[PDB]
Amino acid sequence: SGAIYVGNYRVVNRHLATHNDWANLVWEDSSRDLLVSSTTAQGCDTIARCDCQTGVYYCSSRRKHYPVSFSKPSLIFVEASEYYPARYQSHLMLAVGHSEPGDCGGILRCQHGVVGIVSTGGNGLVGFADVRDLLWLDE
Ligand SMILES: CSc1cscc1CC(=O)N1CCC[C@H](C(N)=O)C1
Ligand SMILES: [Zn+2]
Repeated sequence: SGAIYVGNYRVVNRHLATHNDWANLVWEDSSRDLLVSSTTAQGCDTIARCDCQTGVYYCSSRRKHYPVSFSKPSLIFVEASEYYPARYQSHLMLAVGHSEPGDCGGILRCQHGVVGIVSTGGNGLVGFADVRDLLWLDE
């Protein structure tokens, strides 16, 4: 679990969104596993606006932060689930690192701010849904 709180927005994995998130829906994209809902309170997370390929992510299955080198956001295959059929997920960045299903929502950050959130994983790899291209989160 986990979310990014920037201004009057809350960004979560689309497959983990609540009834409240869907009733206060701003934007969602199944191909990216992202959903953004409105909030009444203000958020203060800085979103990175960069092309960084190194950072640190939170891993709740280990209660630890891990430094990682990660790929550029791209289309990558992902297998089925009670959530999605086998398909390609866009805007996905991969790193060598530990992750389990409950790890989705953990934030990935570089020196510039929030890069994205844990969204996929398996076989010693972890995947992050990029948020750096969503320029409207700041306006
Ligand atoms: C960090 S997720 C994870 C680690 S080991 C097994 C997993 C599961 C995983 O990758 N899923 C299942 C939940 C929906 C995800 C998606 N974004 O399509 C795909
Ligand atoms: Zn950066």
